[PDB]
Parts: sequence; structure tokens; C-alpha cells
Amino acid sequence: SITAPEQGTPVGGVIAEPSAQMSAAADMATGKSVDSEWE
Amino acid sequence: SITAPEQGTPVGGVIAEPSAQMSAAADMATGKSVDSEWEAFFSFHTSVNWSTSETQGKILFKQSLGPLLNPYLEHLAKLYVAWSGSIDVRFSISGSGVFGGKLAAIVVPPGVDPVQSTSMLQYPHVLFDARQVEPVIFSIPDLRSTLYHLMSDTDTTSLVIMVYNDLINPYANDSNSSGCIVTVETKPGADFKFHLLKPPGSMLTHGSVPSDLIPKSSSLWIGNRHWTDITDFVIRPFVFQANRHFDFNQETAGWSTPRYRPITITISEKNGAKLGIGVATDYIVPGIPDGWPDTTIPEKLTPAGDYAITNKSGNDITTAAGYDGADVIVNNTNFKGMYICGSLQRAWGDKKISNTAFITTATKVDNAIEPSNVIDMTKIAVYQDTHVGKEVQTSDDTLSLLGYTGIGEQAIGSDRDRVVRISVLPETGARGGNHPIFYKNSIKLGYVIRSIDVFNSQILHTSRQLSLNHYLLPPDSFAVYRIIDSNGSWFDIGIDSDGFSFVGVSSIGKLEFPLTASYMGIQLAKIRLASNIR
Amino acid sequence: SITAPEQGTPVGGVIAEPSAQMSAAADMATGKSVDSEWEAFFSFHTSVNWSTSETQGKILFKQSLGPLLNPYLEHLAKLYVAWSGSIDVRFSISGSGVFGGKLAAIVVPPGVDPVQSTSMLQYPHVLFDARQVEPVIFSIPDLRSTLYHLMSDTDTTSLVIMVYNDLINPYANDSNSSGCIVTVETKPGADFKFHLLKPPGSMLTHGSVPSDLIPKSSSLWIGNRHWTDITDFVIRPFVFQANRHFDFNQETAGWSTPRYRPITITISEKNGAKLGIGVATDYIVPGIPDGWPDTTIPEKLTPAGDYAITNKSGNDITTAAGYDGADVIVNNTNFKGMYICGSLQRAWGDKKISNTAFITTATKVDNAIEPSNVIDMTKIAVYQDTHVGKEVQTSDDTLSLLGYTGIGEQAIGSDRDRVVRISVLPETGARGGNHPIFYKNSIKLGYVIRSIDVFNSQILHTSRQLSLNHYLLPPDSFAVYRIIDSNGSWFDIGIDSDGFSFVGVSSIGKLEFPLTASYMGIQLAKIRLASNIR
Amino acid sequence: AFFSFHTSVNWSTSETQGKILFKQSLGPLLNPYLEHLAKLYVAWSGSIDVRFSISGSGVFGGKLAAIVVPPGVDPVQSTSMLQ
Ligand SMILES: [K+]
Ligand SMILES: [K+]
Repeated sequence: SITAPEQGTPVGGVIAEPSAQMSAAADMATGKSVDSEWE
Repeated sequence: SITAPEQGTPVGGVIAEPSAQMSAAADMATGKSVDSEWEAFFSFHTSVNWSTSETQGKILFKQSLGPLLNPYLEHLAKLYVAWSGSIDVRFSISGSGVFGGKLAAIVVPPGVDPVQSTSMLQYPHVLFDARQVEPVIFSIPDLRSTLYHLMSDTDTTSLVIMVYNDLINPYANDSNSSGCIVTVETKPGADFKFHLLKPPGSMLTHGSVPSDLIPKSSSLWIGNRHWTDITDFVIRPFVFQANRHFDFNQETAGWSTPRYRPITITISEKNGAKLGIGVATDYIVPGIPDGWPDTTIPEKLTPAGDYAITNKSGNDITTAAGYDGADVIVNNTNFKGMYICGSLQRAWGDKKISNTAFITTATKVDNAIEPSNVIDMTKIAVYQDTHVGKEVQTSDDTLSLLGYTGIGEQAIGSDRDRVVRISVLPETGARGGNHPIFYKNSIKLGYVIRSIDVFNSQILHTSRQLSLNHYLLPPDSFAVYRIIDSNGSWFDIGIDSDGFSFVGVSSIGKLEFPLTASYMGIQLAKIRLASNIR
Repeated sequence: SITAPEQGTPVGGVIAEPSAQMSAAADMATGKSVDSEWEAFFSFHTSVNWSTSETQGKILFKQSLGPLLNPYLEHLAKLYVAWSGSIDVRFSISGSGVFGGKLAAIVVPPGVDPVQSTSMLQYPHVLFDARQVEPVIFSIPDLRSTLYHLMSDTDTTSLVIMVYNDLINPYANDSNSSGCIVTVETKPGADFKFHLLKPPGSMLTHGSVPSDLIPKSSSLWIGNRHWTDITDFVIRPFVFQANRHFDFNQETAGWSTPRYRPITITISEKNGAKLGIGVATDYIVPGIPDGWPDTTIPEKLTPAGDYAITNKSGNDITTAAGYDGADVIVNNTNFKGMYICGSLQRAWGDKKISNTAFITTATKVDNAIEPSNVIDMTKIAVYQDTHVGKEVQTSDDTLSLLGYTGIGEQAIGSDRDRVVRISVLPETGARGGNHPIFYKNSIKLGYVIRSIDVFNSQILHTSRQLSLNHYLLPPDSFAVYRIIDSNGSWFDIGIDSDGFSFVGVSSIGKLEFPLTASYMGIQLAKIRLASNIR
Repeated sequence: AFFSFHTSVNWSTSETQGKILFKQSLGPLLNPYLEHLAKLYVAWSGSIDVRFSISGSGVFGGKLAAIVVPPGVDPVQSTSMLQ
């Protein structure tokens, strides 16, 4: 009955998958900090 | 000495070689699992309506086996001579647990002409209900006498859906049929395999599907009989046209082609003849020009003078309020049911610049004409003054269909007896619960500013593509297209092999004409189409 | 409930199931044990001749990486969007053993455009001799800045052969000249994957690939200035047109549309005014009727009466021998440079036969007209004898382009002083060695039955598609379509973003016109277009 | 770590088999928090999640269909996308 703030049925990426080998590629080109750069 | 289809000594990309580490990064971008994606999901094929009226022993769906049931295969069948194997066809009913009505499903062996009869259920039938949750599959097998089929074979397994319990819904009406639609989807199946590769050239390229038979808008649309735009759809239980009415066999009873070009003819006279027997200069049928129209005169008449119309049978009137302010209209004219072509009216050594023409089919007798509708090389008719004194003229001419004369009339293409056919008139009646239609198209009138309403069987663009491209359809099905007026309403249209449009509603009325069109799929002919109005 | 791209409860074939014992029998007949054969057998792509006259530093072969180097891949790319990985390019050669000569091979990186000079050899190169026996491979890697490519990517790796050391026939004199050949084949490689499956019938966002601008056959061809069929091509250094010249930005500077319909207008003549100023009724630009032509009167003149010609003081022709035998046809007529316009000419009271019309763009001066090669709402001009009697008429009208009356002139469109722009005259000179072309059309004439020529920048269908369908063409590039007559004489046409065609030869001559047009691809305007003539 | 409202539609009765109810290319604009932060960056990378809720608690029949079209295409208002 209730649906909570983060409650749903994950079917997800139908054709693909939100990979992780890729996001770190964007990271290494631009560098990072702990989710903030104005500190 | 010999070298095989792969042999050859390698040296490799000299500055660098192909790095698999690179190509993996491409697969890292996508979710590239494996090629041949089409073997791992479903594809839309069509969608069939199922109204209240579909009494049982009446079919919805019927498709033989083959690759054409999944276009990804249809694109690859051009590379392989032969194929073999199964095919899975998904099913799914609209109406989410709301409706009733079981629905059968039969695979038949090859070599049959199925029938809308319950005897088809004297056979192993699977049933499923309109309260279906999970869609349904029905893996078709490939039953055959030969090791591998070809692309041309037809004697194959074939699936059918037929009704087993008529539905129930209190949420529909006799006119519209919004509701049940039976989506069908396909997938090749595990054992499916092409066979016997071929080089391109050959790439035969047949299997053309109806997808461009109509544009996706109105402003491109024009009737085949007359050049003006469409503004309305008209129903009539019968239907008839021959001039440009083309069928999927890429032929007709029509002397004409689907191009609104002018008409070149070399009329000839002796002394003072206004009228003469126009003769061909371009044609496809001997004697008859291309683009030549189809409507006879109503009656015998001696074309000899000017326009004249009279209200009340007691007057003569030359203005709008007198036109509308009229008991009736009489048309005491001598070229009544005629046309208004342009008539460049050339000749050798003939000044006295071109005048306007007036043309129909009719049989000419020495000063007059009479309606004949069986057109031949003699029935052509003209009434342009080419300035002929006492000598043969040899007047070449060109003519472009441009208007009408028969004021008092209120439509064209409604009296079949006046329609010009060579010998045969294509014609249909209602089918399933669907009915024919015409496409209305306003037209000029001549002396009076008003217009009048034509009936048309075919958009030109429809009739052009049939002239050329070998589209595929069985004899007893449509090539359904959809229509959406700009009020959000909609209705569907079917197209038989003959070319006659068909519809499923009882009425249309007024509608937001700036509308669109799209292609849903194929539908068996003998079923009421879908609709939703207001 | 929530069903996935494959989810569905199975039931199986009801009478049978796919018997995998069967399908092996198909694999038993054929050699079908493996899919994707094209990854393991070479394929012709082209062939080359190499002779003693071809000196050192010449470039024989030059092809860029892509799928098109193996037409199987050219056929499968239509499903997909992207590609990544390498290609193999087999080289095979057979020389006598007495011959010599060494022949190079270079993969070059992207971004470059090679040059027929030895400085290209100041770079890693692999050689091989005409005595070579076993074929050679030269895997072409993919050296790219992106994770993958689309199909519209030319900035790729590429390959070249070049004549390192020339060919030697010791027995041959220096006068006679022999030469071996070189055959090339390809294969996709191993790391060569496509990507990013396309859902048909999608519309790629940057635009589709132009392969329908020109209809293949001829009979579908008509020009963008007059409806008559093409018959021949015409070269000019300069070209220009605005009436229907639509670029790949789907716009123009014109006023008209790609439909040869009639032209409704209204006209408000008073006293005996044969002429007037017709006003707009249907358009896309305010105050200009759609489909209106683009050509001024050559000179000022007084529209008065009927035709007039001469034979230099003054023996008027009234036949063919005088005309075709005449020297000049000076055309003393007083309505010279106008079209002919079939002329319905309705109104209240004009119970007449709708005399014929003549038009141009020009300013009236109280009885007559002055040329003006810019259209406004005013330049529109008429001469059609509306049967006026100081009983102000206000006739509605509708016309049709048929011929022309400026007898003896050159073909229309070769005089920008006359042509009717608004503000901008679209135009090109040449680009590279490739020259423009008009398309010719025979157009009709009024008095003498002969016909004059027209110039057309574009086929109509070439212009219709650009009104609608957003395409890709980098402005430095061409869309290359290939022509073949009945004999076999071919030449390639180029088409620019603007729309003006181009060709890579100074003349054509005569050819069996039932010709066709085929697609080849994109090519850079900085390069000449090919031609095999006679 | 939660879901954020974006918009709302009206899948009324007069809509048919092939219409589109929603179509948005990827970006921060699918969440009004992220859009307020895209002003502080010139870049992004990664998936976004979505959630729907239809208001037919158990009544309204009828279903929808979703597609993840790739980058480069520009989908159309027909059924063909369901191939
Ligand atoms: K004449
Ligand atoms: K009149």
C-alpha cells in the first residue's frame, strides 16, 4: 500500500547497465575530491 | 602457390596494432553483451482490435511462418538464400483484468486455407482469457518435408487466433470501438538459422511493406481525381473509381497515371467546328490521353454559346444573393456537365490568341454530343474556338484539368452510371463490419464563385507508390493506417489490395482537420477497425 | 504486472515443438556450423592497374577505415549506429619473376590528406615486390580520439599504396608500355564490433543520410522551374535560382513550394483594363502567390494585341520552313516575355469563355510595364482580357504555367539581370575542378509549335525532400550520386549543402536518356568527380 | 538518496497506441536539485533513476511501454520504436 520515499520496483537499465569501470574513467581525467571543490 | 579465402602473410598495422584493451572500452561505454541482439527480445508486429461484435468462429490473427515476422531477420534474409527453424510470437490483451472473453490459439500444419468456422476448433486448441496477467508465447515450430526452406516458400506452418467466448464490456458504444487490442510480438527462437550465404548483387529487394502509402500530414494529401487538397472523409457503402485506382498488383482499369500534368492533343477541324475529337499525343492506352478525366455529360446537348443559369425557372441572375436566394437552379446552358481546362491553343500561322476549352467524354453526332461512358478513341470531346475559317487547322493543344461547369449539381463521383470506365468499374461494398469511404476534395465551378464537392477513392500519393513498388499483402487483409484529428480523437483506416480505403465507424462528422497519420500494422480484412471520437 | 523484453509464460507448440534433431539436418546439408561468415573470408573492394608510365611517388590506392570496405558490413550498419575496431585489407599481385619494382604501403593517421610525393615516404613504410607470391594483409588499426565512432565519421585512419620504385619490363622498349595489376580485398578483422542498436524507423537527430534526393529512374524527374521532364544536362560556370532552391537547412530565399498546382489570385480591373495587378491568395510569403514563376520581361513593352514575328523586314513565318529556315525570329510581338496561364477568370456577370492570360514581374506605368528583377506585392502582372466594361469587375482567377512567349531568346535562366530574386540570389561558381550544372527542360511556346529550352537548378524531388527531411552534409563535402545511361557511359554528380549540383567534367555530349541514378557516398568538394564517357 | 518530483501528465482516454507521454534526454534537468547545481559545473557523468505512480489504484485498465533509446537518434510518435 504505502510507498516510501525510495520505494519502487527496479527493472533498471533495459539495454545496458550503469557500469563502474567507466565512471572512474571520467574521474581520472578530471580529478576529484570528497564531493566538493569549494573547500 | 594456392591461397585460400583467408590465407595471406601478415605484417600488421605498422605504426600500431589493434589493441583489445581499446575495443573493450567501447563495450565499456555501451552494455554490449553479444551480437545478434534480436535473438534475445521481442519486436512489435501488429495490433488487432476485438470489438463486441466478433462472434466466435471468427478469426483475428493469421500469419504464416517466416522471417518477415521480425524485421531484423527481414534485413538479413537478403544475405542468405535459405532459412530454417522456429519462431516465438508473443501475445498480450488490452483491458487489464477488466474484461471477459477467452481466445483460442491454433497452429495448423502446412497446406491449408483456414476457415472462420468452429470446425477449426475440432483440433487441439489452446485458450487464454482476457484477464491475462503474464503475456503468452506460442512457440511456432517449422514443420516441413524438405531439409531447408527458401525465402519464397509459403507452404509452412501458420498460427491463428480465433474467438472462443465473445467479450464483455459495458464501457463501449455501437459507433466507436475503443478498447480491446491484441498486440502481437515475435522473436526468432533458438533453433532459427539462416542458410546458404549469397553475395550482394544479388540483393533482390522484394518484401516492400506498407509504410509510405500515406504521408504523416494532411497538407500533402490530394485526391487522385482532382488536384485540390482534402478537407473531409466521406462514407458510402459502395465505392467506385477507375481513372487512377491502383491495386497492389500494380495495375488498374485506368487509362491514366498518377501525375497531374496537362494533356496534349492535336485537334483538327474543317470549317468552323468548335468541337472535335481530341486525339492522343501521350498515352499508356492507345487512343486515350493520360490524365484524362471520367465524368460524362448528363444529357444530349448542342454546345453553341455562353454560360446561363436561371433561378425559379422564371428569371436570370448574376449575383450571390440571387444565387443563394433561389428556389432552385436550372442551368439553361449548352455545355453543362463539362470542364474548364486551360488550352494554350497553338497552331501554325494562327494569331487570335488562345481561348478556354471544355471537355468530356461523349459520342459526337454531327453537331452535338450524347453521354457514353465506355471510352474509346472516338468519345473524346472539346469545345474550344481555335479560330477555324474554311480550312483544316492542325491545331496542337495542351490542356490541364482546372474546373467544372455543371452548376446545380452538388457532388461528383456519386452517380456511377455517369462514370467513365473502359469496360470494367472497380467497386466494393461493406466488409466485416467495415465500410468504404471517399476523400472529399473541393473543386472550381466556372462562371460562379462557389465550389462543389468531389468524391475520391485514393490519395494520389497512395496511388503513385502502388504504381511502382511491389507492396505485400494477402487478399483478405488491410495495410492499416491511423488518423488523429487535432482534437485528440482518432480513427483507423484500412487499405485492401484493390486500393479502396475502408473504415470501421458509422460516422465522422466535423473534426479538427490539421491532422496526422501513422502505421500500426496489418489487420485481417473481415474485422471492425478501431476508433474514438470526441 | 511488470513485464520485461523477454518475459512471458511459455506454452510451446501445441502439436509439436522445435525438434533440434531436425535443424542439424539443415546444417548437415550445408556447411552451416558458424554464423558471421564475413569475419572469416575476404571480399573484393576494388582493383588497380600499375604500369611503367605511372612514375615514382604516385598514389594508387587510398581508402579510409570504415564499415563500407566490406559490403556485408555496409548492409548491417543500417541496423546500428556505431562501430569500433580494425579492418584487414588483403593485397595480391602476380608479376612475371623477370619484372622488378618495389611497392610501398603506409597506414597514415587521421586528420591528414595524403600527397603524391616522396615526402610521404619520410615515414614508416612497408615495401613489397612485384615478384611477391603470397598475398599480404596490412591490418588497419583504429586510431581514434573517442571511445567509438558513428557512421558519419570520416576523420579516421587510412591506407595508401605508392610506387616506391617503378616497374621494369627489361624486354620492353620504352615506347610500348606494359603493366601488372593489383587486386584488393578486405575482411572485418577481429576487434570489429558495431554498437548502439537503432530502433527503426528512427530519425537520426543530426539528420539522415541523403540517398533519396534523386529518384533512380528518369521518368520521375522534373525540374524546379517548369514541370516538363528532364532530357539533358547543361554545364555553366555560374548557376543561380531562388524559386524552389531548398538547401539542407530546409529553407531558401524564394517564395514558392515544390508543387505545380494552379495559382489562385484576384484582380480588380475597372474600365477596359486587360491587365491589372494580381494579389496573393495562397502563399508562404505575404503578397506573393505560391508557385509563381521567376522571370522578368526582357524590356519595357505595351501589352496590346496578338502575336508578331518577322524574318528581318519583314516576311512573317506562318509555317515550319520559314521558321526553321529563318535567320532571326526577332519577335515584334507586344506581350513578349510572359507565360500563358490557362485562365479560369470567373466573376459575376462575365458570361464569357474565359480568355487566356499572360504574366510577369514588373511595375505598371499606367498602360505598360517596366522590367524589375525583384518581386514585391506589386510587381505581379497580368494580361488576360477579363471582359471589362467600366462596370468594375473584381474577378477571381486561377492559372497554370504552360509555355513561354519570348521567342528566339536563349534558354531561360541564363540571365541574372532578368531572374526574380527577392533580396538574395542563391548562387555558386565552381569548386575545385568540379563544375556546376543546370538541368534542361523543354518548355512550350505559344504561336510557333516548336519548343524552347529551360534551365533548372534541381529536380523537383531533390527539392521536395529538402523542404522536409533534415540531412547531414558538411559544407565542404558532396552527396555523390552516380549516373548510368542505357549504354554504360557514367559520370558522378555532386550536390552541395546549398543544393546546387556539381560535376567533374567539362562536357557530356549525347546519351541514351532512359538513364538511372545510384548512391555512392560522401566525397569532399576539394576533389574532382569521376566520369567514364564513351 | 531519495526521489524528487519532476512533472505530471494526463494520460486521458483520447490517447492511443503510439502517442508519447514523456520524453526527456538525459541531464541534470530531470531533478530540480541538480539543475540548481549544474550552474556550478560544466560536466556530469552517470545514470539517473526515475519513478512513476499512476493514480489508478486498482481501477484504470491500460498499460504503457518504455524504451531507452540510444544517443544520436530522435524518436518518433509511432509503434515502430517497439521493434
Ligand atoms: K494561337
Ligand atoms: K468568365
